[PDB]
Amino acid sequence: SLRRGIYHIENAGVPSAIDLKDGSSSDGTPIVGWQFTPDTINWHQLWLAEPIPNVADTFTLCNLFSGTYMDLYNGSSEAGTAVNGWQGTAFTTNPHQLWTIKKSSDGTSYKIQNYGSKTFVDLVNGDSSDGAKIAGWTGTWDEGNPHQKWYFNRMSVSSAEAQAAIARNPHIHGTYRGYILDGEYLVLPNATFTQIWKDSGLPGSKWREQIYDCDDFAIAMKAAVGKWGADSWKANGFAIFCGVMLGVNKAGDAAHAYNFTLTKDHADIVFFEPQNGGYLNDIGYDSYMAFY
Amino acid sequence: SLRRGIYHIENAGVPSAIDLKDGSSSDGTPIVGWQFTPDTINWHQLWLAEPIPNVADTFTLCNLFSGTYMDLYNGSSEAGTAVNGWQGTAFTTNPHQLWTIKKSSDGTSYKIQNYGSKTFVDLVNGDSSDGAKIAGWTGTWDEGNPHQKWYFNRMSVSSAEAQAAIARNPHIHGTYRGYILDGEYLVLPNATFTQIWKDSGLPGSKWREQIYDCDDFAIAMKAAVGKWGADSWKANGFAIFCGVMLGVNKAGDAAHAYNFTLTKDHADIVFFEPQNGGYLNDIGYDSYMAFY
Ligand SMILES: C[C@@H]1O[C@@H](O[C@@H]2[C@@H](O[C@H]3O[C@H](CO)[C@H](O)[C@H](O)[C@H]3O)[C@@H](O)[C@@H](CO)O[C@H]2O)[C@@H](O)[C@H](O)[C@@H]1O
Ligand SMILES: C[C@@H]1O[C@@H](O[C@@H]2[C@@H](O[C@H]3O[C@H](CO)[C@H](O)[C@H](O)[C@H]3O)[C@@H](O)[C@@H](CO)O[C@H]2O)[C@@H](O)[C@H](O)[C@@H]1O
Ligand SMILES: OC[C@H]1O[C@H](O[C@@H]2[C@@H](O)[C@@H](O)O[C@H](CO)[C@@H]2O)[C@H](O)[C@@H](O)[C@H]1O
Ligand SMILES: OC[C@H]1O[C@H](O[C@@H]2[C@@H](O)[C@@H](O)O[C@H](CO)[C@@H]2O)[C@H](O)[C@@H](O)[C@H]1O
Ligand SMILES: OC[C@H]1O[C@H](O[C@@H]2[C@@H](O)[C@@H](O)O[C@H](CO)[C@@H]2O)[C@H](O)[C@@H](O)[C@H]1O
Ligand SMILES: OC[C@H]1O[C@H](O[C@@H]2[C@@H](O)[C@@H](O)O[C@H](CO)[C@@H]2O)[C@H](O)[C@@H](O)[C@H]1O
Ligand SMILES: [Ca+2]
Ligand SMILES: [Ca+2]
Ligand SMILES: [Ca+2]
Ligand SMILES: [Ca+2]
Ligand SMILES: [Cl-]
Ligand SMILES: [Cl-]
Ligand SMILES: [Cl-]
Ligand SMILES: [Cl-]
Repeated sequence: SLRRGIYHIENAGVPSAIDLKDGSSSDGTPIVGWQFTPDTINWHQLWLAEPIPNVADTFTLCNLFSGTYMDLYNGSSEAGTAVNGWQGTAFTTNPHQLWTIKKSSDGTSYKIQNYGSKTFVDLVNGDSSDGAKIAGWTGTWDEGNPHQKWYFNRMSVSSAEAQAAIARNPHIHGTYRGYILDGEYLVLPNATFTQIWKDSGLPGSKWREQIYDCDDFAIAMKAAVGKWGADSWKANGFAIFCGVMLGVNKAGDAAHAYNFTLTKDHADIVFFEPQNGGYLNDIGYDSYMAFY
Repeated sequence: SLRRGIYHIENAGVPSAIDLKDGSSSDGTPIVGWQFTPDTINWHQLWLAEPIPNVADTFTLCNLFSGTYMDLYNGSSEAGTAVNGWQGTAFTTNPHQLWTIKKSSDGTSYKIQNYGSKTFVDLVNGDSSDGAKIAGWTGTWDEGNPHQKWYFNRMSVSSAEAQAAIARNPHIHGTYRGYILDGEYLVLPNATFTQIWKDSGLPGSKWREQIYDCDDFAIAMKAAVGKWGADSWKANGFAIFCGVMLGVNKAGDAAHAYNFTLTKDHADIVFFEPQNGGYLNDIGYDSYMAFY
């Protein structure tokens, strides 16, 4: 079962992602195949998959940027029927916006079936060009046809996953306590994490004893990532990953406040120094408290 | 012994405060008597008293706004010698900027003696007018003369004091843990706390599930108060009081994130709801974690 989360959905035959054209929130905006850049935010190509209660392997798919939903036009089972962005809600009963998502016969990619029509999401002709039509099409669950197979590249972590990555880290103090604030988090490439840091004004901030010292830099970075998230995305039901940590050095006589993010494989944390933009596997401190 | 801290220093004969004229950072800016408004930030009238190591009852006095120091002009013991703001440092050995501060014979107000000259800070003639000269003057430790007596009205809390106020509160969960970030904090009137909230843009922020929910409002308020502190005051060695709390309701099935401040008498906390600007003695939650 596909987990609740944010996905970049990539065709299995050609390197085209499921893209809501121009990120537009208009009803009837085409969903199309489009090329992508790895290790970036692909602004029109992120999809929040929300499981429907008691309806096995079935989801709404909400574009993270537009807040509108993947919609099979009038629910038609006719092959070639347009797939578009359309207004909706996370737990809608409109079958046009409900999608059963299960592993394909290659066991890695998925097929995406409309719950009402029983047709599948199809990159028409396998066309690799930017703006290629995606449509609902006749098919089967087991066939090999790559036009209807899709890698769900997971871009978020659950809170349990984030906690797991922290608990793997060797620089955690014995007295550590962690405070979880949300449920599901977009993990940022470092290029983006750094951009938010730059755009916050923190690179220009001077360290000043107590009035703007390490704890202020760290809390300000976290607030800047929270503001970026709300100002950047129209969908709801997720947060952006940026932690704050307090830590103590090995001698026990100095403490520090700093940020952390997650590795690209989502398995480990990496520390960020908000006073200079540096990423570190070892910041010189063991964390006694985190919130994220 | 006067404690390290921030003080509003008020003459004992007439309701004039020790005021650095126009808040100016220029060397030789006059320090004068001036009227004040209670329960406000008196922008030119706050003084950070820093104890000198191993020199009993002796301090520098740093104006919070200008970052310059109370200075007896050329250290002269002549009565009438100007007291002005002047560049310096917190632990200076320049006796012009060193002040022995001890209780007067009324046991409540203090006298302020220059360490080099042995003369006292004097509101000349007891003049109550705005801009009245303050000078160094001959005197004694024990006399009653109100021209040389000063109420040190304490405007900050230590971290121990803040912790004490939290521990007095009845809405603290059994599992509570508190994380202290700084050492000495300016306590804000609510009028100012509210102003910072308004100026942060938070009153216009919409609640959104996970992406801008209670935890984001609370962290954003705290960051806005930290930015205000640095952008507002030139002195260093103190912070501004604004806490974040996470709490749980009595049924144990809902949690919330919010802010808190201190009462005017510095003895108790008051909760602030950053989603609507309200102050509450009981927010409906018991705090399991705080940072401040
Ligand atoms: C927000 C916008 O994003 C980029 O343009 C999108 C575009 O993005 C994809 O394709 C480009 C090449 O055209 C790169 O591979 C990106 O890595 C992709 O994410 C598509 O999403 C189309 C169609 O919806 O819309 C464009 O706006 C970027 O090129 C823009 O400068 C801008 O940052
Ligand atoms: C920053 C500035 O503050 C106020 O003017 C100060 C003034 O403030 C004191 O006296 C006024 C009346 O003149 C009120 O009692 C205030 O409550 C006091 O804090 C003095 O500090 C003088 C001399 O240094 O400078 C003025 O700038 C206020 O009146 C201004 O509007 C402004 O907010
Ligand atoms: O058009 C507004 C509606 O949009 C969604 O439903 C429609 C559906 O009623 C039908 O017109 O088909 C279109 C295209 O397939 C949409 O699925 C919402 O689910 C409705 O609540 C309503 O907003
Ligand atoms: O047209 C019927 C078939 O449709 C699906 O496959 C085709 C594929 O063979 C190629 O013609 O391209 C189109 C559009 O891209 C479809 O992917 C089913 O997968 C086949 O089983 C059959 O129904
Ligand atoms: O003028 C710059 C200096 O200011 C302070 O000391 C002077 C002192 O040397 C003498 O000129 O008297 C004036 C007025 O009383 C000041 O106290 C600093 O302490 C010096 O470091 C220097 O900056
Ligand atoms: O002038 C000598 C006295 O100075 C101090 O008192 C005077 C006070 O009597 C009145 O004259 O006003 C001036 C300026 O405000 C001084 O406060 C000492 O307190 C006296 O003991 C005596 O030295
Ligand atoms: Ca939350
Ligand atoms: Ca601080
Ligand atoms: Ca600190
Ligand atoms: Ca949140
Ligand atoms: Cl096949
Ligand atoms: Cl096939
Ligand atoms: Cl007397
Ligand atoms: Cl007297």
